[PDB]
Amino acid sequence: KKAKKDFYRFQVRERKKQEINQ
Amino acid sequence: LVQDLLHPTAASEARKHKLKTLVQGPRSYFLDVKCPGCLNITTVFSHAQTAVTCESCSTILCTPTGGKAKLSEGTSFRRK
Amino acid sequence: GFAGEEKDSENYHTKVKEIKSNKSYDAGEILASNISLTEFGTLLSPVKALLMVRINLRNQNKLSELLRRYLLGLNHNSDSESESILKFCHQLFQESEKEDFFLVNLESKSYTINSNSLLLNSTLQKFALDLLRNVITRHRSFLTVSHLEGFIPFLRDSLLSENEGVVISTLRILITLIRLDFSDESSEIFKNCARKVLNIIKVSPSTSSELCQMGLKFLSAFIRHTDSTLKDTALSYVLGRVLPDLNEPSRQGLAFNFLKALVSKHIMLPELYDIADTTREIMVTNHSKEIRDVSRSVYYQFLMEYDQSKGRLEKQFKFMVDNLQYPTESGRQSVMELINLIITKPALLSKLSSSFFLALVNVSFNDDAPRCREMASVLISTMLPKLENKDLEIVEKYIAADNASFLNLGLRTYKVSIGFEHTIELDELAIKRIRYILSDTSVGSEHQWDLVFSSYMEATESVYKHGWDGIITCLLYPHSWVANLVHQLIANKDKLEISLTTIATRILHQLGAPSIPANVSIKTLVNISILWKEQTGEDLKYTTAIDYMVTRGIIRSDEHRMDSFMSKALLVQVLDEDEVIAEGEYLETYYSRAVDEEQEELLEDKLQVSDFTKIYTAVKQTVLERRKERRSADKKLRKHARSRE
Amino acid sequence: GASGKLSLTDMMNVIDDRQVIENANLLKGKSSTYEVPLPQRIQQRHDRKAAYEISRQEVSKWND
Amino acid sequence: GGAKIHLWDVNRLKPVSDLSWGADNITSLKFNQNETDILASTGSDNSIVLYDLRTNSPTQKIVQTMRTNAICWNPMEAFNFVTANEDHNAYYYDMRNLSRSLNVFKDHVSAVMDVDFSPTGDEIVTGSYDKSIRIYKTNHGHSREIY
Amino acid sequence: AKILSQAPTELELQVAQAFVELENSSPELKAELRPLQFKSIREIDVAGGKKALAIFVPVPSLAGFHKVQTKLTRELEKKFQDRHVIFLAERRTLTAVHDKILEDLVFPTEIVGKRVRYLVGGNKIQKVLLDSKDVQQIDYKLESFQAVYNKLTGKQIVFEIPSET
Amino acid sequence: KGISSSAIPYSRNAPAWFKLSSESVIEQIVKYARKGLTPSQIGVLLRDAHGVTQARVITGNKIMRILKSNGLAPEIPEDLYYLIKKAVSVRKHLERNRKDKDAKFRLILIESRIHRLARYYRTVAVLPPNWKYE
Amino acid sequence: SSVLADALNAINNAEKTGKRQVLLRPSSKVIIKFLQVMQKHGYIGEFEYIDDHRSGKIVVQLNGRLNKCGVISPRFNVKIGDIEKWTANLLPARQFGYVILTTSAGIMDHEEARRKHVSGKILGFVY
RNA sequence: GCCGGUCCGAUUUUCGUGACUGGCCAACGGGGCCUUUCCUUCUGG
RNA sequence: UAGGGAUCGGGUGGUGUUUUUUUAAU
Ligand SMILES: [Zn+2]
Repeated sequence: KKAKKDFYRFQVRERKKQEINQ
Repeated sequence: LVQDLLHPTAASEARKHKLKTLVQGPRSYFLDVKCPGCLNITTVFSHAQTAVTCESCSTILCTPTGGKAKLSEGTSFRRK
Repeated sequence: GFAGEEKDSENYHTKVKEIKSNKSYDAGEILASNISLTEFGTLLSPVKALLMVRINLRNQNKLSELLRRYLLGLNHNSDSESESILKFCHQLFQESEKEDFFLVNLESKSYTINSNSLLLNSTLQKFALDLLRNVITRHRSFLTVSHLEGFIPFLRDSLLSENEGVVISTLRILITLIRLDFSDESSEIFKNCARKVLNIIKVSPSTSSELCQMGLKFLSAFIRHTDSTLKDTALSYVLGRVLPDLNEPSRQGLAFNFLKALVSKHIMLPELYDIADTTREIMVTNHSKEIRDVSRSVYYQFLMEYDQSKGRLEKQFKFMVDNLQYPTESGRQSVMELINLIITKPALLSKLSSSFFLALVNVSFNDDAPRCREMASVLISTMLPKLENKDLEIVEKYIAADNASFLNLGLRTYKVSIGFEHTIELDELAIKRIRYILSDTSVGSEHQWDLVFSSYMEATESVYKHGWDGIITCLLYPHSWVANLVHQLIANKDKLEISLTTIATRILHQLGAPSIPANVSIKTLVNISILWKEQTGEDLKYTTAIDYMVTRGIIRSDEHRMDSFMSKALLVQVLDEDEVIAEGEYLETYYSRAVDEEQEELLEDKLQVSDFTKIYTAVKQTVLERRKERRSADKKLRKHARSRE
Repeated sequence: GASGKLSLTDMMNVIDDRQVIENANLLKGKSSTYEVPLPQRIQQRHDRKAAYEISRQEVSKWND
Repeated sequence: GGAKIHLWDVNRLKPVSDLSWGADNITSLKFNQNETDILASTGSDNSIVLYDLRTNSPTQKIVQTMRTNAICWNPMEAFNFVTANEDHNAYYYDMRNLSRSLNVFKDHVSAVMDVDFSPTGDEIVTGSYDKSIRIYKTNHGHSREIY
Repeated sequence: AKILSQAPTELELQVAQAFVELENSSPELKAELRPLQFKSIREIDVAGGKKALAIFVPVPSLAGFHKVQTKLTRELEKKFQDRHVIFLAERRTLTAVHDKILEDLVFPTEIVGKRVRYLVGGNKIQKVLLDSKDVQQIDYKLESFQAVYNKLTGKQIVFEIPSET
Repeated sequence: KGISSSAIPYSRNAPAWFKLSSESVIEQIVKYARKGLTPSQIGVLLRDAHGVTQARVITGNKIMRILKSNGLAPEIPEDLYYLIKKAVSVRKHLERNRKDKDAKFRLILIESRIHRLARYYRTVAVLPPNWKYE
Repeated sequence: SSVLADALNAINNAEKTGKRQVLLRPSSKVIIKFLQVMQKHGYIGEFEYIDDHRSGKIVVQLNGRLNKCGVISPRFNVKIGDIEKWTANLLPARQFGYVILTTSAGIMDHEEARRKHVSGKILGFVY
C-alpha cells in the first residue's frame, strides 16, 4: 500500500543501474 | 488497599494495567471475521492499525481507530 | 567432611572425576581389608568419632548406605564363613546395650544441648542395624542353635527398643529363624513378637509403610511355621485393616505374600471374600508388572481351594468372561492366564468351555494380536481338553455362526472327529471354491490399473495350509496366486503344493509376474530357482532368463541378483542373461554392488559375453548420442538439482 | 497374528446364530462390567470428597 | 508442618504418615480440643486445609485472599474455628459448611498474627502485627476492647 | 509402516497401525498425515500407575502436527486406552531444549507462569502453571506431565492451574 | 516520561488456533518485501493479514535475519533510514521558508539523534565505515 | 544504578515503614543467592522469584527481624586476617549480625567463611 | 526378593531340607554405544 | 513520608438520555 522506492539493497541496485544505463 | 503481592484476585488483575501486573501480557484478542461479500473467514487483530481487506472480495473489514478498530457493520465476528 | 560437602554441593561442576563413585571404594576395599582383627575396628571407629558430635538426616542416610555397602562387602567376602567373628557380633551387641567472678568470658552464644543425649541412641540404633545385618548375612553360611541362643536376649531387647531401623532388621531375622527350633524360650519370644507386630498394626494408621508391610510378612511366617496359631478375631481384624489399603501403592509384595500364606493355610473368614473381590479387580485392572501376577496367584488359590456357592461361582465366572474385553494388553493377558490355569486344572470346564471358546474367538477378533495369539493358544488348549460334547457344540457354532463367520470356521478347522472335520472341510471347500474365483483376477486388474476383500483369501490360504480335492484346491490356489499379504500366502501355498503333489510353465509364469509387477518374495525366488533347476524345457529356460533380464523394488532386485549369482556346460547352457549383471557392473545400491561383486567372483565365453554386452551398451549410447545430435531439454537435464534442493 | 479387522461387532450375534440352549449358555456367561480406573489425582479427589462426607456425618453427632 | 505435613508418634524416629495435597509448604497447624482425630492447617498457598486421621487423609481445602497465619479451634463447639490472616480481620469458620465464614472480626490495622479461644468458649484473644492485642466476643464481630 | 525403520517394536507398530486405521477411516485426513515423521516413541512409567508414551517429531514438522493433535489423541485414546500420549521436539544451551520440550509437552501452547519459591529451610520448589484452557480435560493428566518432565530432565517441576484446584 | 508499549506474552510458540503453514508466512513476507515495504510495515501487515503474532514466534527467526537469508536485506537499517528521511524533509521545508526557527531547532535535534545512532552503527560496524551522513 | 543496592534499599525502607510483603522488581541471581543466605540465617521469611522472561520479579514475605541491610559499592579484596577488622567496623558487635562475602563458593557469610577457610571480596552486610 | 521345575522322604495334593535349574523384579556398580546426525568457515607459506 | 478529590488528552468496559435511520463520517 505504502511501499518505498528506496531502502532496499536490490532496489537501490536497480536505481543505480538505471542511472548507469541512462 | 491491602492485598497479597503474589497472585491477586482475577478481578483485580483485569482491573489494573497490562504492564503493572506480575507477568505482563496482552489484552488484545485475535478474532475471526466472516466476510459478508464472499462468505469466507479471515483472522484480524483487535487493535487493527490498518484497513484490512478480504482476499476473495476486497471490500472492507475494519476501519482502524486508536484502540480497537470498528468492524464494518455487516461483518460477523468471533473471538479466538 | 569437606570433600563430601564440596561434592554434594551444587556450585562445582566442570569435571568428570567429581562424580566420585564413593562407595564401591569400600565395597572393593573390605574384600581385602577383612583381616577382621584390627582394620575392621579402624573402619568402625572414625564413624563413631564423627557420629558423636551431630548429624542430619542427609548424612544419616548416606552413612546408612555406606554401612549397607560394608554389609554387602562382607556377604561377598569369604574370610568369615565359620563362627570366628560372631564373637564380634556379640561384641557389638555388648557395646550397643561466685567461682566465675574472675573468670573471663567471650563467645556469648551457648552450647546447643541436642548433641549426644539422644544421638548416642542414634549410634546404638545404626550399628545395631549393622550387626543385625551381619547376622542376616551369616545366615548364608550357617544357622547354628548354640551360637545365637546367646544372641536372642539382645534380639528381643533390640526388638523392644523400637527405633525403626532395628525393627526392620530383627523382623527379617525372626523370619529366617522361624524355620529353626529353639526351646519354650523361643515359644514365648515368637508369641511375644507376634503380639508386638499386632500392636504396631493397631497403632500405625496405614499398612502401606515398610515396617507394617514387612511385619505382615512376619505374620505370614508365623502363620506358616508354628505349632500354635492364635486369635482368629485378631487376624480377622488385621485383615480388615489391610483390606482398604489394597488400592494405593507401596503395599504389594509383602502383604500379598501374607494373603497367599493364610489362604493356603485354609482358615474360613468373612473378610476373605471381600479381599478376594478386590484382588480380582486388582488382577484385571492393575498397571504394575507382576503385581497382577501375584494377585492372580492368590485369587486362583482362593477360587480353587475355598468353598463358595452357586451365585458367587456364576458371577466370578462371568466376571472373567467379560474381563476378557478389558481394554489393556496386559490385564487381558492376566485374565487369559487365569483361564489357562482353570483349563489346565472338569465339570466346570464342560459348563464353561463353549462360552469360553466363543469369548476367546471374540478376543481373537479383538485388538492387535498379542492378545489374539494368546486367545488362539488358550482355545487350542480348550479344544484339546474337550472330550466330546464341547467339541460338538463348538463344531456346530463354527458351522452355523459373514466374513467373520468364514474366518472363524477356517481358524476352528485349522486348530481342530475326523469325519465331522471332513464334512466341515467339504463346506470349507465349497466356500473356498465360491471365494477364490475371479477375485484374484480383479486384484491383478487393480495391480495393472496401479502400474499401468482378501480376508476370505487369507482364510482359504490358511485352510489349504491346514488340509482329487487336493488337486482342485491346488488349481484354485494357482488361480488365487494368479493384497501383498494375500500374494505372500499364495506363494507359500504354491511352493507347498508344488512340493507335495506346460502347467508348471504357467505356474512359473504366474509366479514370475507376481514377483515382478519380502521374505515370501525370497522364498518365491527360491521356489522359482528350484523349479528352473528341476526343469519345452529349453524354451522355459530361455523365458526364465528373459524374465530375469526384464526384472533386473530393492528386495526383488536383491532376489534377482541372488538368483543370477546362483544360476550362473559352464557357459553353454548359461550364456543368456549376463547382460543385466554387466549393466549392474543408496543402501539398495550398496546391496546390489555387493551382490554384483559376489556374482563377478562366482572364461573365454565370459569375455565373449562381456564384449557383447559392452558393444550393445556402446551401440545404445551411440544411438542416444546420434538422436540428441540430430534432435538438437536442458531444463529437464538441469532441474534435478532444483528438485533435490 | 493374522489380524484382519473384519469390522465386526458380533459377540451376541455370534452367540445368537444356532439352536436352543446355546443361547442359554451365552446368557449364563454374561456380566459386562469392570471399567478402567481414572488417574491418580482424580481418584484421590473423589475419595477425599467421600472422606469429607463421612467427616461431616461424624461431627453431626456433635451438632446437637 | 514444613515442606509437607507429617504425622509422627513418639515410638518412631521416622514419620508415620505424610498428608499433603500437593508439594506446598504449611505454615501452621492445630488439632482439635474434642473429636481429636481431625485437624486443620494453613499453608502459604493462602490456603486452609482440613485433615482427618481416621481416614488418614486430607479432606477439604479453601483458598482465601491472603495467607492464614494462625488457626485455632473452639474448645466448646468442636466444629468451629477462628482463622487469623494477613488481611486485618480474623475470620470465624464453620467446618461442615466452608463456603461462608459465619463471622468476621474486623478491627485491626495490620496483620492478624495470632488468635485463640478462651476455654469458656466465647471470647477471642487476638494479637496483631501492629503493637496491640484485642479481645472480641464471638457473638458480636467488633472489638470488645484492646490492650 | 510409516515409522523410521532403524529399530521397530510392537507398540510403535501398533500406534502406526492406529494411524493407518485412522487413514482407513478416510474422509477427514486429506493427505495431511502423509507428511508424518517419527523419530522414536517410548513408554514411561509414572507415579499414577499408568504410563505415558512420548512420541518424537523432528521439528520441521511440529507445525505439521498442527490440527491433528486433538483428533488423533482422541482416536488412539479409545484405540489404545489408559495411556497418555505426548509429542515432543528434540535435538549456553539445553535449557532452551528443556523449556521447549515443556512448552510442547503440555499442549501446542498454554503455559502462562513459571514461579519458583524458596522455603526457609533451603528447599526450592518450582511451579509451572497453565492458563485456563480445557481444564476439565487437562486435570486428568497433570501428574503424568510432571512425572515425565522429571523423568526427562531431572528438574523437580510441579504443575498448577490458577483455579480452585 | 510515559510508558506505552507492546506486551509480548509469556508463551513463545504459535498460538495453536493458527491454521496455516510456516513457509507460507515466509512466502508472504518475501512477497511484501518484493512489493517494497519496510520491515515494521511487514510486521503490522502480518499481524493483520493472517493471524501471526510476530515472525520470531511463528517462523524460526526474526524478519531481519529471514530477509537477509532470502536476499532482500536493507543497506541501511530502518530507524537510520527513517531519521534520514525526516531530516531531509524538514531540511527541504526550512529551505522553502527559512523563518521557521522551531524547524531549525528540530533539525538540530534530529541531526543529534541521527549522529548518535550513526556512532552506534559505526562502532558496531554493520554499515561500512566512512559513513558519516554525507 | 546498582541493582543489588536498589533491591536491598527496597527491602530496607519497606521494613522501616513496616510492611510485610515487599515486591522487588529488578532481580538477578546475585540477589537470589544473597537473600537466600539471609533467609538461611532467618532474617526474612520465605520469598518467591516470579519468572517472566525480561527480568523476573522478587516478592519477600519478611516478618520483622531486619533492621538494616545494605551493600558496599567498592567490592574490594579482603583477606582472612581482615574480616575481623571489617566486622568491627561494620556491625555493632562481633557475633550480632553477619557480613556476606563473594568467594570461591560464593555467598557465604563470615562465620561460614572462617569455617570453610576461604575469603574473597565483600559484597554486602546484614544485621 | 517373587515364581516354576529336576530331585530324597512322606503323596497320587503338599511339605522338610539339601543340592541344582531357569522365567522375572528392584538396588548396586563394570564395559561399550546414541545424544561430535550425513554437507560448507583458522591465525601464516 | 503517604492518602483523597477534581480537571485535560488518549484507551477499555458498562448501559440510559441526547442521538437517529441505505449518503460518507463516528
Ligand atoms: Zn468475501
